[PDB]
Amino acid sequence: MILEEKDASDWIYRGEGGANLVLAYAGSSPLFVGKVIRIQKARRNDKSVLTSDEQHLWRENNELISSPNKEVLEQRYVQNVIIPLLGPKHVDAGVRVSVSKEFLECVDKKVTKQRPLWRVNAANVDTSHDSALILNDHSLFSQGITSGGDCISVEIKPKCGFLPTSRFIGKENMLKTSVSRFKMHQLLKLEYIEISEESEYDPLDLFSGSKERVLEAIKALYSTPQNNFRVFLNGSLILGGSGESTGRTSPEIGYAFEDALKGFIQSEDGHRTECFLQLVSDAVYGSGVLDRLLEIQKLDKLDIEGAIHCYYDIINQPCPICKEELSLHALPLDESLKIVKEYLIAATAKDCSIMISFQSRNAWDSEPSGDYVSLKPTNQTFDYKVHFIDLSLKPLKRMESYYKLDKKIISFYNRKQKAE
Ligand SMILES: O=P(O)(O)O[C@H]1[C@H](OP(=O)(O)O)[C@@H](OP(=O)(O)O)[C@H](OP(=O)(O)O)[C@@H](OP(=O)(O)O)[C@H]1OP(=O)(O)O
Ligand SMILES: Nc1ncnc2c1ncn2[C@@H]1O[C@H](COP(=O)(O)OP(=O)(O)O)[C@@H](O)[C@H]1O
Ligand SMILES: [Pb+2]
Ligand SMILES: [Pb+2]
Ligand SMILES: [Zn+2]
Repeated sequence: MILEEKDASDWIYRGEGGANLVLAYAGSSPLFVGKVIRIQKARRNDKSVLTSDEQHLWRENNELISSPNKEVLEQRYVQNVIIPLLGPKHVDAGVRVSVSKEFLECVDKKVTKQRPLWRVNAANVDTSHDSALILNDHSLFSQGITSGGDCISVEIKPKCGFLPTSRFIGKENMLKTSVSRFKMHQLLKLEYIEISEESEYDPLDLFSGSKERVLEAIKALYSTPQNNFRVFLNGSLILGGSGESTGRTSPEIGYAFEDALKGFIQSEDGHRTECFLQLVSDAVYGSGVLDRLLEIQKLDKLDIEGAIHCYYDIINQPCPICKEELSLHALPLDESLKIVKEYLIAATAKDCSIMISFQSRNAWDSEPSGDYVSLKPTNQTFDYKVHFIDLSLKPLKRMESYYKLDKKIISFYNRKQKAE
Protein backbone atom coordinates (compact mmCIF):
# COMPACT_ATOMS: atom_id res chain seq x y z
CA MET A 1 0.00 0.00 0.00
CA ILE A 2 3.03 2.21 0.52
CA LEU A 3 6.23 1.52 -1.35
CA GLU A 4 9.17 2.66 0.79
CA GLU A 5 12.85 3.22 0.17
CA LYS A 6 13.90 -0.40 0.66
CA ASP A 7 11.38 -1.51 -1.91
CA ALA A 8 13.36 0.39 -4.52
CA SER A 9 15.84 -2.43 -4.97
CA ASP A 10 13.04 -4.69 -6.18
CA TRP A 11 12.23 -2.69 -9.29
CA ILE A 12 14.48 -2.82 -12.33
CA TYR A 13 14.62 -0.73 -15.51
CA ARG A 14 12.12 -1.53 -18.21
CA GLY A 15 12.03 1.59 -20.31
CA GLU A 16 10.50 5.03 -20.60
CA GLY A 17 8.48 7.35 -22.82
CA GLY A 18 8.87 11.09 -22.68
CA ALA A 19 6.45 11.23 -19.81
CA ASN A 20 6.92 8.15 -17.64
CA LEU A 21 9.57 5.78 -16.42
CA VAL A 22 8.46 2.14 -16.23
CA LEU A 23 10.08 -0.45 -13.93
CA ALA A 24 9.59 -4.21 -13.95
CA TYR A 25 9.11 -5.92 -10.60
CA ALA A 26 11.99 -8.17 -9.57
CA GLY A 27 10.87 -9.05 -6.02
CA SER A 28 8.35 -11.67 -4.94
CA SER A 29 5.32 -10.29 -3.11
CA PRO A 30 2.34 -11.76 -4.89
CA LEU A 31 1.31 -8.12 -4.82
CA PHE A 32 3.76 -7.23 -7.54
CA VAL A 33 4.73 -10.34 -9.48
CA GLY A 34 3.86 -9.82 -13.16
CA LYS A 35 3.33 -6.12 -12.66
CA VAL A 36 5.19 -3.10 -13.91
CA ILE A 37 5.18 0.25 -12.10
CA ARG A 38 4.73 3.40 -14.12
CA ILE A 39 6.27 6.50 -12.66
CA GLN A 40 5.63 10.00 -13.89
CA LYS A 41 8.55 12.13 -14.90
CA ALA A 42 9.11 15.74 -14.01
CA ARG A 43 10.05 17.38 -17.24
CA ARG A 44 12.30 20.35 -16.67
CA ASN A 45 10.88 20.93 -20.17
CA ASP A 46 7.29 21.46 -19.20
CA LYS A 47 6.09 23.83 -16.49
CA SER A 48 -4.30 21.57 -10.48
CA VAL A 49 -4.30 18.17 -12.26
CA LEU A 50 -6.33 19.94 -14.99
CA THR A 51 -6.12 23.43 -16.40
CA SER A 52 -9.08 25.73 -16.55
CA ASP A 53 -9.78 25.14 -20.21
CA GLU A 54 -9.17 21.42 -19.76
CA GLN A 55 -11.97 21.20 -17.19
CA HIS A 56 -14.23 22.93 -19.64
CA LEU A 57 -13.26 20.45 -22.42
CA TRP A 58 -13.46 17.31 -20.34
CA ARG A 59 -16.62 18.60 -18.78
CA GLU A 60 -18.72 15.68 -20.06
CA ASN A 61 -16.51 13.46 -17.96
CA ASN A 62 -16.74 14.71 -14.39
CA GLU A 63 -14.81 11.75 -12.94
CA LEU A 64 -11.80 13.19 -14.79
CA ILE A 65 -12.08 16.81 -13.73
CA SER A 66 -12.37 16.00 -10.04
CA SER A 67 -9.10 14.10 -9.89
CA PRO A 68 -6.77 14.63 -6.90
CA ASN A 69 -3.56 13.80 -8.81
CA LYS A 70 -2.28 13.02 -12.28
CA GLU A 71 -1.97 9.34 -11.61
CA VAL A 72 -5.67 9.20 -10.81
CA LEU A 73 -6.34 11.31 -13.85
CA GLU A 74 -4.79 8.82 -16.34
CA GLN A 75 -6.62 6.02 -14.65
CA ARG A 76 -10.04 7.51 -15.14
CA TYR A 77 -9.20 8.67 -18.67
CA VAL A 78 -8.30 5.10 -19.53
CA GLN A 79 -11.24 3.71 -17.58
CA ASN A 80 -13.99 6.03 -18.79
CA VAL A 81 -12.81 7.49 -22.03
CA ILE A 82 -10.55 4.93 -23.69
CA ILE A 83 -12.13 1.64 -22.65
CA PRO A 84 -15.64 2.24 -23.76
CA LEU A 85 -13.99 2.97 -27.09
CA LEU A 86 -11.29 0.36 -27.32
CA GLY A 87 -12.97 -2.31 -25.18
CA PRO A 88 -11.89 -3.59 -21.71
CA LYS A 89 -10.57 -6.87 -23.14
CA HIS A 90 -7.21 -5.50 -24.22
CA VAL A 91 -6.93 -2.41 -22.09
CA ASP A 92 -6.25 -2.27 -18.40
CA ALA A 93 -6.49 0.95 -16.38
CA GLY A 94 -3.81 0.18 -13.75
CA VAL A 95 -4.02 0.16 -9.95
CA ARG A 96 -2.86 3.25 -8.11
CA VAL A 97 -0.28 2.90 -5.35
CA SER A 98 1.11 5.20 -2.72
CA VAL A 99 4.79 5.99 -2.88
CA SER A 100 7.02 7.89 -0.50
CA LYS A 101 9.31 10.60 -1.79
CA GLU A 102 12.31 8.58 -0.67
CA PHE A 103 11.31 5.58 -2.76
CA LEU A 104 11.06 7.76 -5.84
CA GLU A 105 14.35 9.55 -5.18
CA CYS A 106 15.77 6.15 -4.56
CA VAL A 107 14.47 4.53 -7.75
CA ASP A 108 15.48 7.59 -9.78
CA LYS A 109 19.10 7.28 -8.72
CA LYS A 110 19.10 3.49 -8.88
CA VAL A 111 18.21 3.44 -12.58
CA THR A 112 19.89 6.61 -13.76
CA LYS A 113 22.69 4.57 -15.20
CA GLN A 114 20.40 2.45 -17.38
CA ARG A 115 18.63 5.41 -18.83
CA PRO A 116 19.53 7.19 -22.08
CA LEU A 117 21.49 10.29 -21.10
CA TRP A 118 19.18 12.42 -23.22
CA ARG A 119 16.14 11.13 -21.35
CA VAL A 120 17.86 12.05 -18.12
CA ASN A 121 18.85 15.48 -19.33
CA ALA A 122 15.16 15.90 -20.13
CA ALA A 123 13.27 14.65 -17.06
CA ASN A 124 13.49 12.64 -13.87
CA VAL A 125 10.97 10.96 -11.67
CA ASP A 126 8.69 13.71 -10.45
CA THR A 127 9.44 13.18 -6.76
CA SER A 128 6.49 15.26 -5.68
CA HIS A 129 3.85 12.70 -6.64
CA ASP A 130 2.49 10.50 -3.86
CA SER A 131 1.09 8.05 -6.36
CA ALA A 132 2.13 5.65 -9.12
CA LEU A 133 0.51 3.13 -11.45
CA ILE A 134 0.90 -0.61 -11.09
CA LEU A 135 0.15 -2.38 -14.32
CA ASN A 136 0.22 -5.94 -15.38
CA ASP A 137 3.52 -6.65 -17.06
CA HIS A 138 2.29 -7.66 -20.49
CA SER A 139 5.69 -9.08 -21.37
CA LEU A 140 4.53 -11.98 -19.28
CA PHE A 141 1.52 -13.85 -20.68
CA SER A 142 -1.00 -13.84 -17.79
CA GLN A 143 -1.30 -12.12 -14.41
CA GLY A 144 -0.46 -14.59 -11.63
CA ILE A 145 2.64 -16.63 -12.59
CA THR A 146 0.94 -19.98 -13.24
CA SER A 147 3.37 -19.66 -16.15
CA GLY A 148 2.16 -21.40 -19.28
CA GLY A 149 5.91 -21.43 -19.71
CA ASP A 150 7.95 -18.90 -21.66
CA CYS A 151 6.59 -15.76 -23.19
CA ILE A 152 7.77 -13.79 -26.16
CA SER A 153 6.04 -10.47 -26.47
CA VAL A 154 6.22 -7.66 -28.94
CA GLU A 155 5.46 -4.00 -28.50
CA ILE A 156 4.48 -1.98 -31.52
CA LYS A 157 4.04 1.77 -31.59
CA PRO A 158 2.01 2.07 -34.81
CA LYS A 159 1.65 5.87 -34.84
CA CYS A 160 -0.95 7.20 -37.24
CA GLY A 161 -2.20 4.84 -39.96
CA PHE A 162 -4.18 7.07 -42.31
CA LEU A 163 -3.95 10.08 -44.61
CA PRO A 164 -5.91 13.27 -43.93
CA THR A 165 -8.92 13.79 -46.12
CA SER A 166 -9.61 17.19 -44.67
CA ARG A 167 -11.11 20.11 -46.56
CA PHE A 168 -8.95 22.35 -44.39
CA ILE A 169 -5.47 21.50 -45.49
CA GLY A 170 -3.55 24.42 -46.89
CA LYS A 171 -2.68 24.64 -50.55
CA GLU A 172 0.99 23.96 -49.84
CA ASN A 173 0.44 21.13 -47.47
CA MET A 174 -1.66 19.14 -49.88
CA LEU A 175 1.16 16.63 -49.75
CA LYS A 176 -0.12 15.51 -46.33
CA THR A 177 -2.81 14.06 -48.52
CA SER A 178 -0.42 11.60 -50.13
CA VAL A 179 2.43 10.93 -47.74
CA SER A 180 1.88 9.51 -44.28
CA ARG A 181 2.94 11.85 -41.48
CA PHE A 182 5.20 9.12 -40.16
CA LYS A 183 7.17 9.10 -43.38
CA MET A 184 7.35 12.87 -43.56
CA HIS A 185 8.30 13.16 -39.96
CA GLN A 186 11.28 10.84 -40.48
CA LEU A 187 13.00 13.42 -42.56
CA LEU A 188 12.92 15.93 -39.79
CA LYS A 189 14.04 13.64 -36.97
CA LEU A 190 16.85 12.60 -39.20
CA GLU A 191 17.54 16.27 -39.61
CA TYR A 192 17.47 16.80 -35.88
CA ILE A 193 19.82 13.92 -35.41
CA GLU A 194 17.18 11.97 -33.52
CA ILE A 195 17.52 8.87 -35.64
CA SER A 196 20.30 7.70 -37.92
CA GLU A 197 18.43 6.64 -41.03
CA GLU A 198 14.92 6.76 -42.33
CA SER A 199 12.81 3.93 -41.00
CA GLU A 200 11.43 1.39 -43.46
CA TYR A 201 8.09 1.29 -41.66
CA ASP A 202 4.92 2.64 -43.26
CA PRO A 203 1.87 2.70 -40.92
CA LEU A 204 -0.34 2.64 -44.02
CA ASP A 205 0.83 -0.89 -44.62
CA LEU A 206 0.29 -1.91 -41.05
CA PHE A 207 -3.28 -0.57 -40.92
CA SER A 208 -4.14 -1.44 -44.48
CA GLY A 209 -6.14 -4.57 -43.60
CA SER A 210 -3.99 -6.38 -46.16
CA LYS A 211 -2.49 -9.51 -44.47
CA GLU A 212 0.42 -9.10 -46.78
CA ARG A 213 1.27 -5.44 -46.42
CA VAL A 214 0.87 -6.18 -42.73
CA LEU A 215 3.71 -8.70 -42.92
CA GLU A 216 5.67 -6.19 -44.95
CA ALA A 217 5.31 -3.68 -42.17
CA ILE A 218 6.37 -6.12 -39.48
CA LYS A 219 9.49 -6.75 -41.48
CA ALA A 220 10.10 -3.03 -41.77
CA LEU A 221 9.65 -2.69 -38.03
CA TYR A 222 12.16 -5.45 -37.45
CA SER A 223 14.73 -3.88 -39.74
CA THR A 224 14.43 -0.40 -38.30
CA PRO A 225 12.75 -0.54 -34.88
CA GLN A 226 13.66 3.04 -34.06
CA ASN A 227 11.16 3.59 -31.24
CA ASN A 228 8.36 1.60 -32.86
CA PHE A 229 9.30 -1.99 -32.26
CA ARG A 230 10.53 -3.94 -29.29
CA VAL A 231 10.60 -7.58 -28.34
CA PHE A 232 10.70 -9.03 -24.87
CA LEU A 233 11.74 -12.51 -23.81
CA ASN A 234 10.29 -12.98 -20.36
CA GLY A 235 10.29 -9.28 -19.58
CA SER A 236 13.78 -8.70 -20.94
CA LEU A 237 14.40 -6.52 -23.95
CA ILE A 238 15.87 -8.67 -26.73
CA LEU A 239 15.21 -6.23 -29.59
CA GLY A 240 14.52 -2.45 -29.70
CA GLY A 241 15.70 0.67 -27.94
CA SER A 242 15.74 0.88 -24.14
CA GLY A 243 13.70 3.99 -23.27
CA GLU A 244 14.60 5.39 -26.68
CA SER A 245 14.44 4.73 -30.39
CA THR A 246 17.21 2.36 -31.52
CA GLY A 247 19.36 2.01 -34.61
CA ARG A 248 18.98 -0.24 -37.69
CA THR A 249 19.11 -3.95 -36.94
CA SER A 250 22.67 -4.95 -37.73
CA PRO A 251 23.78 -8.50 -38.27
CA GLU A 252 25.17 -8.50 -34.76
CA ILE A 253 21.86 -7.53 -33.24
CA GLY A 254 19.98 -9.70 -35.75
CA TYR A 255 22.01 -12.66 -34.63
CA ALA A 256 21.48 -11.99 -30.96
CA PHE A 257 17.75 -11.79 -31.59
CA GLU A 258 17.79 -15.01 -33.70
CA ASP A 259 19.58 -16.74 -30.90
CA ALA A 260 17.14 -15.36 -28.39
CA LEU A 261 14.13 -17.29 -29.76
CA LYS A 262 15.49 -20.85 -29.63
CA GLY A 263 12.85 -23.24 -28.34
CA PHE A 264 10.03 -20.70 -28.54
CA ILE A 265 9.90 -20.46 -32.30
CA GLN A 266 10.90 -24.00 -33.12
CA SER A 267 12.54 -23.90 -36.50
CA GLU A 268 16.04 -24.27 -37.90
CA ASP A 269 18.83 -21.95 -36.71
CA GLY A 270 18.49 -18.79 -38.79
CA HIS A 271 14.86 -19.39 -39.61
CA ARG A 272 13.20 -18.50 -36.30
CA THR A 273 13.36 -14.80 -37.14
CA GLU A 274 11.35 -15.09 -40.37
CA CYS A 275 8.88 -17.45 -38.67
CA PHE A 276 8.54 -15.15 -35.67
CA LEU A 277 7.86 -12.22 -37.99
CA GLN A 278 5.30 -14.29 -39.89
CA LEU A 279 3.86 -15.32 -36.53
CA VAL A 280 3.59 -11.68 -35.42
CA SER A 281 1.97 -10.79 -38.68
CA ASP A 282 -0.78 -13.34 -38.30
CA ALA A 283 -1.59 -12.44 -34.71
CA VAL A 284 -1.89 -8.77 -35.58
CA TYR A 285 -3.94 -9.24 -38.74
CA GLY A 286 -6.08 -12.04 -37.32
CA SER A 287 -6.90 -10.20 -34.14
CA GLY A 288 -7.97 -7.16 -36.17
CA VAL A 289 -7.17 -5.14 -33.08
CA LEU A 290 -5.68 -2.50 -35.37
CA ASP A 291 -8.94 -1.57 -37.06
CA ARG A 292 -10.39 -0.62 -33.70
CA LEU A 293 -7.40 1.46 -32.90
CA LEU A 294 -7.55 3.08 -36.33
CA GLU A 295 -11.20 4.05 -35.71
CA ILE A 296 -10.04 6.01 -32.68
CA GLN A 297 -7.23 7.62 -34.61
CA LYS A 298 -9.67 8.69 -37.29
CA LEU A 299 -11.37 10.74 -34.62
CA ASP A 300 -8.99 13.33 -35.93
CA LYS A 301 -11.61 14.21 -38.54
CA LEU A 302 -10.52 17.62 -39.79
CA ASP A 303 -6.78 17.44 -39.16
CA ILE A 304 -4.67 19.73 -37.02
CA GLU A 305 -5.12 22.34 -39.75
CA GLY A 306 -8.82 21.88 -39.10
CA ALA A 307 -8.94 21.33 -35.37
CA ILE A 308 -6.47 24.09 -34.58
CA HIS A 309 -9.19 26.67 -35.25
CA CYS A 310 -11.55 25.10 -32.71
CA TYR A 311 -8.82 25.15 -30.18
CA TYR A 312 -8.67 28.95 -30.28
CA ASP A 313 -12.47 29.15 -30.15
CA ILE A 314 -12.40 26.96 -27.09
CA ILE A 315 -9.70 28.94 -25.25
CA ASN A 316 -11.35 32.17 -26.20
CA GLN A 317 -8.33 33.65 -27.87
CA PRO A 318 -8.81 35.25 -31.23
CA CYS A 319 -7.64 32.81 -33.93
CA PRO A 320 -3.95 33.51 -34.81
CA ILE A 321 -4.18 31.35 -37.90
CA CYS A 322 -6.77 33.39 -39.76
CA LYS A 323 -5.38 36.88 -40.35
CA GLU A 324 -6.72 40.10 -41.88
CA GLU A 325 -12.93 29.29 -41.60
CA LEU A 326 -16.02 31.27 -42.38
CA SER A 327 -16.92 27.70 -41.52
CA LEU A 328 -15.37 26.11 -38.42
CA HIS A 329 -15.69 29.27 -36.34
CA ALA A 330 -19.47 29.19 -36.95
CA LEU A 331 -19.59 26.13 -34.77
CA PRO A 332 -21.49 26.22 -31.52
CA LEU A 333 -18.95 26.06 -28.74
CA ASP A 334 -20.54 22.73 -28.03
CA GLU A 335 -19.60 21.38 -31.43
CA SER A 336 -16.08 22.81 -31.11
CA LEU A 337 -15.43 21.08 -27.82
CA LYS A 338 -16.31 17.77 -29.48
CA ILE A 339 -13.83 18.27 -32.32
CA VAL A 340 -10.97 19.30 -30.04
CA LYS A 341 -11.89 16.60 -27.58
CA GLU A 342 -11.87 13.87 -30.22
CA TYR A 343 -8.64 15.31 -31.61
CA LEU A 344 -6.88 14.77 -28.28
CA ILE A 345 -8.34 11.30 -28.02
CA ALA A 346 -7.13 10.57 -31.52
CA ALA A 347 -3.81 11.97 -30.26
CA THR A 348 -3.82 9.28 -27.60
CA ALA A 349 -4.75 6.67 -30.17
CA LYS A 350 -1.88 7.76 -32.36
CA ASP A 351 0.90 7.40 -29.80
CA CYS A 352 -0.11 4.31 -27.79
CA SER A 353 1.54 0.99 -28.42
CA ILE A 354 0.24 -2.51 -28.63
CA MET A 355 1.88 -5.35 -26.87
CA ILE A 356 1.12 -8.83 -28.12
CA SER A 357 2.20 -11.65 -25.83
CA PHE A 358 2.93 -15.07 -27.23
CA GLN A 359 2.93 -18.57 -25.80
CA SER A 360 2.87 -22.15 -27.08
CA ARG A 361 -0.79 -23.30 -26.89
CA ASN A 362 -1.32 -25.56 -23.89
CA ALA A 363 -3.71 -28.51 -24.04
CA TRP A 364 -4.46 -28.04 -20.30
CA ASP A 365 -6.38 -24.74 -20.36
CA SER A 366 -9.60 -24.81 -18.27
CA GLU A 367 -11.00 -22.82 -21.20
CA PRO A 368 -9.17 -22.99 -24.57
CA SER A 369 -8.38 -19.38 -25.50
CA GLY A 370 -9.93 -18.22 -28.75
CA ASP A 371 -6.91 -16.41 -30.08
CA TYR A 372 -4.03 -18.32 -31.46
CA VAL A 373 -2.05 -18.29 -34.64
CA SER A 374 -0.99 -21.53 -36.24
CA LEU A 375 2.46 -21.31 -37.75
CA LYS A 376 2.30 -23.40 -40.94
CA PRO A 377 6.12 -23.85 -41.13
CA THR A 378 6.85 -24.93 -37.56
CA ASN A 379 3.48 -26.61 -36.92
CA GLN A 380 3.08 -24.69 -33.66
CA THR A 381 -0.08 -23.25 -32.25
CA PHE A 382 0.60 -20.06 -30.29
CA ASP A 383 -1.87 -18.27 -28.13
CA TYR A 384 -1.72 -14.51 -28.03
CA LYS A 385 -3.23 -11.62 -26.16
CA VAL A 386 -3.25 -8.02 -27.27
CA HIS A 387 -3.18 -5.01 -24.98
CA PHE A 388 -2.86 -1.28 -25.47
CA ILE A 389 -0.47 0.68 -23.35
CA ASP A 390 0.69 4.25 -22.85
CA LEU A 391 -2.82 5.65 -23.29
CA SER A 392 -1.95 9.06 -21.79
CA LEU A 393 -4.30 12.06 -21.78
CA LYS A 394 -2.82 14.81 -23.94
CA PRO A 395 -2.55 18.31 -22.47
CA LEU A 396 -4.95 20.69 -24.18
CA LYS A 397 -2.34 23.48 -24.42
CA ARG A 398 -0.55 21.04 -26.70
CA MET A 399 -2.74 21.99 -29.63
CA GLU A 400 -0.60 25.07 -30.29
CA SER A 401 2.48 22.97 -30.63
CA TYR A 402 0.73 20.15 -32.50
CA TYR A 403 0.05 22.76 -35.09
CA LYS A 404 3.57 24.20 -35.26
CA LEU A 405 5.18 20.81 -35.28
CA ASP A 406 2.92 19.66 -38.06
CA LYS A 407 3.54 22.90 -39.98
CA LYS A 408 7.30 22.41 -39.58
CA ILE A 409 7.01 18.83 -40.77
CA ILE A 410 5.10 19.59 -43.91
CA SER A 411 7.27 22.57 -44.84
CA PHE A 412 10.55 20.70 -44.44
CA TYR A 413 9.13 17.80 -46.40
CA ASN A 414 8.03 20.20 -49.11
CA ARG A 415 11.49 21.82 -49.15
CA LYS A 416 13.30 18.49 -49.55
CA GLN A 417 10.79 17.65 -52.28
CA LYS A 418 11.68 20.67 -54.33
CA ALA A 419 15.04 18.89 -54.48
CA GLU A 420 14.20 17.25 -57.84
O1 LIG B 1 10.28 10.88 -26.86
P1 LIG B 1 9.90 10.05 -28.07
O2 LIG B 1 10.48 8.65 -28.09
O3 LIG B 1 10.01 10.74 -29.40
O4 LIG B 1 8.30 9.82 -28.00
C1 LIG B 1 7.40 10.90 -28.21
C2 LIG B 1 6.36 10.91 -27.09
O5 LIG B 1 5.61 9.70 -26.98
P2 LIG B 1 5.90 8.77 -25.69
O6 LIG B 1 6.60 9.69 -24.71
O7 LIG B 1 4.57 8.24 -25.24
O8 LIG B 1 6.83 7.73 -26.28
C3 LIG B 1 5.40 12.06 -27.29
O9 LIG B 1 4.47 11.97 -26.22
P3 LIG B 1 4.99 12.50 -24.80
O10 LIG B 1 5.55 11.24 -24.16
O11 LIG B 1 6.02 13.55 -25.19
O12 LIG B 1 3.78 13.09 -24.14
C4 LIG B 1 4.68 11.94 -28.61
O13 LIG B 1 4.00 13.16 -28.80
P4 LIG B 1 2.39 13.22 -28.82
O14 LIG B 1 1.96 11.84 -28.38
O15 LIG B 1 2.06 14.38 -27.90
O16 LIG B 1 2.09 13.51 -30.26
C5 LIG B 1 5.68 11.92 -29.72
O17 LIG B 1 4.97 11.64 -30.90
P5 LIG B 1 4.89 12.73 -32.07
O18 LIG B 1 6.27 12.85 -32.67
O19 LIG B 1 3.88 12.10 -32.98
O20 LIG B 1 4.46 14.01 -31.38
C6 LIG B 1 6.71 10.83 -29.57
O21 LIG B 1 7.61 11.06 -30.64
P6 LIG B 1 7.71 9.95 -31.81
O22 LIG B 1 6.52 9.00 -31.66
O23 LIG B 1 7.64 10.70 -33.10
O24 LIG B 1 9.07 9.39 -31.45
N1 LIG C 1 1.92 -2.62 -19.20
C1 LIG C 1 3.18 -2.74 -19.65
N2 LIG C 1 3.79 -3.96 -19.73
C2 LIG C 1 5.07 -4.09 -20.16
N3 LIG C 1 5.84 -3.06 -20.55
C3 LIG C 1 5.32 -1.81 -20.51
C4 LIG C 1 3.94 -1.55 -20.05
N4 LIG C 1 3.73 -0.22 -20.14
C5 LIG C 1 4.89 0.34 -20.60
N5 LIG C 1 5.82 -0.62 -20.81
C6 LIG C 1 7.17 -0.47 -21.30
O1 LIG C 1 7.54 0.84 -20.95
C7 LIG C 1 7.66 1.60 -22.14
C8 LIG C 1 7.38 3.06 -21.84
O2 LIG C 1 6.21 3.14 -21.05
P1 LIG C 1 5.09 4.16 -21.60
O3 LIG C 1 3.78 3.77 -20.97
O4 LIG C 1 5.21 4.17 -23.11
O5 LIG C 1 5.61 5.62 -21.09
P2 LIG C 1 5.53 6.97 -21.99
O6 LIG C 1 4.11 6.95 -22.54
O7 LIG C 1 5.85 8.10 -21.04
O8 LIG C 1 6.58 6.84 -23.08
C9 LIG C 1 6.72 0.93 -23.12
O9 LIG C 1 7.05 1.19 -24.49
C10 LIG C 1 6.98 -0.51 -22.79
O10 LIG C 1 8.23 -0.92 -23.35
PB1 LIG D 1 5.29 5.47 -25.03
PB1 LIG E 1 3.18 8.53 -23.31
ZN1 LIG F 1 -9.34 30.31 -37.46
